[PDB]
Amino acid sequence: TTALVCDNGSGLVKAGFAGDDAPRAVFPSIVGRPRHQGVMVGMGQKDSYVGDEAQSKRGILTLKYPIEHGIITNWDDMEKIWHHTFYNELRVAPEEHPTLLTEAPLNPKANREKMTQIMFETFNVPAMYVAIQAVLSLYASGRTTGIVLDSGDGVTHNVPIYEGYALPHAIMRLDLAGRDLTDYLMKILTERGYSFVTTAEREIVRDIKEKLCYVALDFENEMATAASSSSLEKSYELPDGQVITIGNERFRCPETLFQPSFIGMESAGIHETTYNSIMKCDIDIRKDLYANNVMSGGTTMYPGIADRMQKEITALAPSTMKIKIIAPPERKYSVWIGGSILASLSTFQQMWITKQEYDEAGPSIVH
Amino acid sequence: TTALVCDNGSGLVKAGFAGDDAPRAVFPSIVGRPRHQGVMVGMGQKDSYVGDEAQSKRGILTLKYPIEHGIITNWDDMEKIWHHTFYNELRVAPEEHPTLLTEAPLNPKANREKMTQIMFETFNVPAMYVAIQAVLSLYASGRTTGIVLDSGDGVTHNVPIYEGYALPHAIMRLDLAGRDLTDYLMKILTERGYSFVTTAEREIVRDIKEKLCYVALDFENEMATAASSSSLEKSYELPDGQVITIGNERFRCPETLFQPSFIGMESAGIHETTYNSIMKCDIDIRKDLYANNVMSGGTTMYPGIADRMQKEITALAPSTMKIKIIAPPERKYSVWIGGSILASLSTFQQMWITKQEYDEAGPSIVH
Amino acid sequence: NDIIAAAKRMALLMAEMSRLVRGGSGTKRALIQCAKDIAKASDEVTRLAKEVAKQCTDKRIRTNLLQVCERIPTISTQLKILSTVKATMLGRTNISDEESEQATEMLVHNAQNLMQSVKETVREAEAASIK
Ligand SMILES: Nc1ncnc2c1ncn2[C@@H]1O[C@H](COP(=O)(O)OP(=O)(O)O)[C@@H](O)[C@H]1O
Ligand SMILES: Nc1ncnc2c1ncn2[C@@H]1O[C@H](COP(=O)(O)OP(=O)(O)O)[C@@H](O)[C@H]1O
Ligand SMILES: [Mg+2]
Ligand SMILES: [Mg+2]
Repeated sequence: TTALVCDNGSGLVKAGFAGDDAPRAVFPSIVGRPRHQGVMVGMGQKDSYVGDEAQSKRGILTLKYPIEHGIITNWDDMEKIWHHTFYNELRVAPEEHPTLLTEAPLNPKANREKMTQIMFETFNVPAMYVAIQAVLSLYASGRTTGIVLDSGDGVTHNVPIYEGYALPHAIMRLDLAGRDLTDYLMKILTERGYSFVTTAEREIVRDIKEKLCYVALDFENEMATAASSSSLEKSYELPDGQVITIGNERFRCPETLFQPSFIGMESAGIHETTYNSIMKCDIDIRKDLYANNVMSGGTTMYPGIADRMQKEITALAPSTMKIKIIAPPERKYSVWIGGSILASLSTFQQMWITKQEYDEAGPSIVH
Repeated sequence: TTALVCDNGSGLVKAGFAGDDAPRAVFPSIVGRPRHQGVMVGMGQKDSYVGDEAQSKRGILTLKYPIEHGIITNWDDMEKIWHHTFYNELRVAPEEHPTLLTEAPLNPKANREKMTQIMFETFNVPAMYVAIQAVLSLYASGRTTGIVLDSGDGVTHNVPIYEGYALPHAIMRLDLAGRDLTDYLMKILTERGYSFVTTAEREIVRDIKEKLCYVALDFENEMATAASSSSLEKSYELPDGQVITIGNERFRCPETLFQPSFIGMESAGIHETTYNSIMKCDIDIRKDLYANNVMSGGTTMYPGIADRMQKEITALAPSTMKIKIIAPPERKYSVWIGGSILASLSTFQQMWITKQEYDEAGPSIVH
Repeated sequence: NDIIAAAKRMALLMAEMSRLVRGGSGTKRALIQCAKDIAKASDEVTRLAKEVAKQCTDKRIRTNLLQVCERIPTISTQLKILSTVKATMLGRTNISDEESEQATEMLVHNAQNLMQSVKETVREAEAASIK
């Protein structure tokens, strides 16, 4: 009976049937072929390992994410992600359920077409809808107004929505975050002698990007107080027994979202893309875009937000204009809890793309 | 009928058909020509005596080990080793059954080709394969991961394998043990006033390396307790009834494999070469090279290891790291108990070098 | 489903093997027979997995099923060999308790690797049953 909410994550693909609580399967999507030769004999090994098992068996493979700058690198690896996930994890045939797939708000054509078209001929799905990850985060956050932040490794976005229509004249896409924040963290832990120069080993850095790093309330005074003797430096333990001590760089790295000067990229900070998109909308609507700023994605689970983001907007904003920042619990699953509301709803069952209608009509139905 | 596993030992060549218990024929490789004038006038005796008869008639021959530095002296003596084992021990011809032959992990090219090529034209086996002694010891150990130590008179080796791929950049070849441990024992047995400089008699020294030597837990402290008036001397008996009393030198000789400074050679000990192979492998794998340490070869059967090896590694290894170095009984036949599992299995029946391919393409792609 | 039936049979035998390896010198013959029985069940899983792979209608699932099941012969063969070794160490004239313990740990580890390969074979067999 029940439809399937399947999110084509930036990271971090999410899959689970429609409702009730939290996604059944979440996984990092990586494929890695084995660079070394086998001597055990058979061969008795897979040609390319998918995740979870390619994150439990690293350093004998060369890890390659299938989605690069929000577009699929080849559908040869992507279809294999799908096949592996549906059959030997979830244990489901795509012909059983009408499905729900996701894409990015601003993304190259024919990425949604090629996806929809290949997935219909390969997996033989009976009906489909393709939703942007940001729109679904509104329903998950219980509202229909606000600027939506879907921020993942490696594409963040800033989309303004007002009850209950989309404003096309103020849409911002940043490619600044988040895999370049990962790559930058790997360059400044290499700066303190913790070498992580290879593709697979970079994943351990990404896990240290989660837990240790935080957002400073005030940069200049945290830089002062870092020079002070009392420790802001934390000692991490590594799988080979090593002890890694990071401190100054610890609050510097997330600050990059406000300060792109750390990367050396000209692209405007989240501070300014938020402000500059609100102040590109019509005058009357600006009133209700303030205090409906809605965050999403796993990358917004840092300490120090939302009151850094709040204070920075409140500092640039007009007098006695109040900003509240809408932060859902467990933002990494926001999009999926969104998707569940959409594909379950009546009467929008007939705004899906069904296989019979699609055969005559072609991919013109998608857009 | 069944395939034949013949292991080209460093020592100590080992031979027996596929399974199921222990090798059929073992002997310490020696060929010896008769160095004294005959008065039996027939003469009616062998041209050069092989083992066992060359270990039954010491003092009338000049013993010559045909494999030194891991490379054979000539295939004129080697073919005679083979011919004697197959014909007057095993009682077989290789024409009937495919064979399995062994080699070293790192040696000069084209000595595996020349071996394979000569054995095909002389003994006319219908198919062949050549395996390194370390890989076979994985099957015998019951593991799919670990660093393999094949240590014989006179080439030891350190090969790391991870589930179940080889790590090429980390393979280490030491020419440090074991004929040099024999040679060092002869120089500090010269300290107790007996003459062993002659080639045949050198075998007796090798036997005192087996039985009498023991490995100290800590050198400096065993040297302390040696100074005590309570005896640390053990009385050995010599073939014509003489008594040699060794005490201090008994633990001095094996300590050489931890300290190459005793030889006065410059290569680094098992201590650091173990560590340096792990610390040239990728971070995620480094954890599981630890605790899968598998020793092998007859030269490692001292009871002073593995808890010496443990105490030395545990001092250099990081905090709270898994260390299990206890090795299987009867390590001298480890390789053979390995070989039996390999050559009996399918699919690898179809990974033998066949006579038709050998005639057509020669010894192409042997390693 | 005879792969699932064989896998559940193997799990019950592995529960009995768990009880036997905690015993003393009295579990010797039972331990050798248990390993022999586990190896017989693993050969049945391998034979059935190849048959299910033949009846499957997609090359990829068939290839993955063949990849995982081909390690079962080598590991089950190593279990039979390692059982012969452990048999010759139990009741031996001179043998160390530490060496006996390490042989038991190796045998349990090899059984765990066999069970893990069979667990993955079950996952691919379930997936193969879709097509
Ligand atoms: N506690 C955390 N702090 C910071 N980053 C986090 C945390 N938990 C997860 N992440 C990041 O979330 C990213 C996944 O983002 P995701 O929300 O899956 O993107 P998307 O919405 O576009 O699919 C990961 O790459 C990871 O670095
Ligand atoms: N109990 C023992 N203690 C120490 N050395 C031993 C013992 N028994 C045999 N050896 C040594 O083992 C050597 C043979 O090693 P071996 O395992 O045959 O090398 P390989 O694997 O490369 O053929 C002999 O030269 C002998 O001195
Ligand atoms: Mg997202
Ligand atoms: Mg050897």
